[PDB]
Amino acid sequence: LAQAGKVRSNTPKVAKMDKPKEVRGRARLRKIYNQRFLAVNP
Amino acid sequence: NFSRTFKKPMRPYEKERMHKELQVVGEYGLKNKREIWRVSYTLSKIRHAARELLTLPENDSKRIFEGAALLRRLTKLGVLDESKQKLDYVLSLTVNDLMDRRLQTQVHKRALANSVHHARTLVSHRHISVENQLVNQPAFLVWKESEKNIKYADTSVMTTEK
Amino acid sequence: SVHIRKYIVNKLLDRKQFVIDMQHLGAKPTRDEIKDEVASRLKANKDLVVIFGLETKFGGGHTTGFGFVYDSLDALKKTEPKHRLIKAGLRRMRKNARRQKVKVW
Amino acid sequence: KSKACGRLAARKLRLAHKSNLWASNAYRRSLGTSIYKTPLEGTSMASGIVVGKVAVEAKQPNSAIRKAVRVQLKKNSKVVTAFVPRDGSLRLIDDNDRVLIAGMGRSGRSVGDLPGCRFKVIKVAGFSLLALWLGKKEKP
RNA sequence: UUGUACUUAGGGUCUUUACCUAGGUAGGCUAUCACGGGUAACGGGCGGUUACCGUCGGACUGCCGGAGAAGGCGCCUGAGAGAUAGCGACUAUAUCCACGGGUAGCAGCAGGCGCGAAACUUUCCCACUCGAGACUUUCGGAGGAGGUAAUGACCAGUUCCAUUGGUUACGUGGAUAGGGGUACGGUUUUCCACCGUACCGACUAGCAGAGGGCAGUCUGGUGCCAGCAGCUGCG
RNA sequence: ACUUGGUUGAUCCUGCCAAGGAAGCACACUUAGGUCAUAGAUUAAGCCAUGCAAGUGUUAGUAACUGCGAAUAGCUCAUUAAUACGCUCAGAAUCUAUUUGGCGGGGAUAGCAGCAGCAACUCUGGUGCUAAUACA
Repeated sequence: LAQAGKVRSNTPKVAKMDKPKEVRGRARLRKIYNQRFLAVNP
Repeated sequence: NFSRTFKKPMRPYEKERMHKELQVVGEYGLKNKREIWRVSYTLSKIRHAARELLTLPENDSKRIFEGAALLRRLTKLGVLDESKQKLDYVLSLTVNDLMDRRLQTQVHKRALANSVHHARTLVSHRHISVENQLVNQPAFLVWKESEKNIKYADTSVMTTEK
Repeated sequence: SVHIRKYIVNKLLDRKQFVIDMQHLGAKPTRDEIKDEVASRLKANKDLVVIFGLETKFGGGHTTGFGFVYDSLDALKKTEPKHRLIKAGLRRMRKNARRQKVKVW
Repeated sequence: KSKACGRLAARKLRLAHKSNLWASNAYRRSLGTSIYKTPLEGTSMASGIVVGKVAVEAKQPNSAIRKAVRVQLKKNSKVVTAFVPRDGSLRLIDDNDRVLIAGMGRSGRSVGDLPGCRFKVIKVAGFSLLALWLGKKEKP
């Protein structure tokens, strides 16, 4: 009880890598379809 | 009042069902996985109606009126040919047949859009019409009669404005 | 382009009444313009025509609406509602101030 | 066989069915009511004032102290232990605040390692722990 | 079960009857569940779940019928009331008083206090639907319209089409929108928002997880501690 | 018209516990746009400031009187376990404004005019007249 939330404070807190934003909606699913089913595929 | 047009699937994380449903979405150029599940639910009300008709006698007053009326409505939609117009062939039909009758895909067959995705863009941006009437909606369902009448609405395609 | 459609001669308010079905391409008809076109067609004058409640469709060059035409000025003085007369060209005070006539004798 | 099948024998079947429902524990629990004498009072979520902070520990084999607050309820004026999820979080709660409590999610019974308590704290001070733990909302 | 059950006579009622008062019999209901107790019980059309059979819910249910106006109780007027935005008294809350005395019933529409996990505007309107009346005119918080809310249902966007180099998705090449803005024409009783028409144009994704039930044996920190975890389990 | 994890060294069982699908209240995180519907029932049928909700004038009864309305509509589910509700019948045991069709056959007050009384109210006293499809 003396020690609580110790692990969370004592982590070496990390800067997030900022990224190009994803194409939403149909493009996400189209980008999956041709990545997955076009090639190389069973 | 109201109704539930699509239904959710029974089991979420089946491999075969998810792997099936991507290459219906990919071929017909589609937004979500729910825009399948409505067309599954549309196929249900066709077939549940059909099967009940099948159970009845071959002469009953209900079958004669309904059976002729049911096949009339599907010959409009252009699923049943006149070869297959005989009531048992209603219990066939797939989502791949019923997806093909939509406006998105009928533009593509027409080739005006040039792509399944392109067809969606043409309809969503007010370019396409059906007998002098604009259709914003990318799931119209065209009745074969009117399939011939698919054409450019006016704007960029005809007007030529930037 | 002015189609007159579903047309009946109501003699009780002596008026010939219908719905108009005009189709326009390119998307640009003014109500005043409409009176011009209809009045030539039914030898009417512009004042004797009432046209009301006309509705463009989704997207396309189209518009349809109600309207009716009557002999003389004698109809619209008496048969018409008041909200079309002020529009064309012809407040709770009672609830408050009014019920003081019960409160005071 | 093993029951009355005859044409006129529908009183025997209907009345024997009513008896056999009282063996079923779900019909028994609903009907007895039997639920009112409960801290929750049959309500999914309840709120009230924190008394203090308590360390209750897990059974076996799991050696860990869990940190569940004692909370007085508003409507009954009873007291009951209640688990506080996420690391930190006991530090975020503060003494003598109002909190919203809800169930362990097990539809009654006692859940994980943790015996006794059947309750978790959803909000404090009208904010929610997830927001607090994540730190996209604040407390004074 | 004691007007409790039949009978004969009366009173009373709009009429029939223990509805009530008389005389005469001693009957009625019950294991095909009487009587008593409980209900987190208004009944019904129906709603949710389903392969069939069923099963749970039904304040509301966009309707139907019943009951109630803070709690009983009584009564006038009328075709119709045991009316409650009618009257009468008592009781319980509340409030005024010049200390004599009184005043009021939001389970109508808004709004507040309290209650709690839990539920909106003190707006505009008689034009639509209809209703009352001496009535084509008056009036209607019935009704209609806006305004706030991820509560619920359907619809739907976050781009597209070309081809240069790295293994067909990871500086170019151009296109096409609506979100939005500004007019005017429709629209409605009036706004809003919609549906058009023309001119401005090179900010739009999270939430939940990655042992198994049901996508990493990555790198870093932690060391039955913090913590996760519906269940089995992990440290 | 569907299964899978969990008692064992392993097995096949009985067996539940979980997972899994739907809705309906509530909490949460996140959010271009459109149409449409609903929203203090669950607990306190607990309590209420203020504003407004039932009034009614025609060419044809004479601010009032007179006539009709206010017993409907709206709200809520606390009573009620069948007397209510539903669904079949029944009135030869009944009542019914309004509509509709038959059959019929002079005097006394209200506003108006005036004198007063209360801390107060949409309470009134008293005198001086006059109305009728009101009253006799």
